[PDB]
Amino acid sequence: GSFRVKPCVVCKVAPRDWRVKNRHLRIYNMCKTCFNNSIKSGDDTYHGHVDWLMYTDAKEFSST
Ligand SMILES: Nc1ncnc2c1ncn2[C@@H]1O[C@H](COP(=O)(O)OP(=O)(O)OP(=O)(O)O)[C@@H](O)[C@H]1O
Ligand SMILES: [Zn+2]
Repeated sequence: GSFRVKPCVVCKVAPRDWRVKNRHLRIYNMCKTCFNNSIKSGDDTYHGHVDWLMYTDAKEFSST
């Protein structure tokens, strides 16, 4: 069933919104709902996304 992926937690009912970046796939650390809420609750946390390339995977969390 599950693997090594990491789904949302604020909802635990959703994986994590995703977007497409030129040949690459962009995932988010929080779903669209919790994402907006993250702005509320999170304000400045859990803010992170993962980009997948047609060859390698990447992470872009703590950017500051
Ligand atoms: N739902 C989310 N969950 C967690 N973090 C998010 C979420 N959405 C945005 N972020 C944070 O804000 C940034 C994402 O904004 P994003 O870069 O995807 O807009 P963009 O339009 O795709 O960028 P660009 O304009 O260069 O294409 C990331 O650094 C990420 O950490
Ligand atoms: Zn969520």
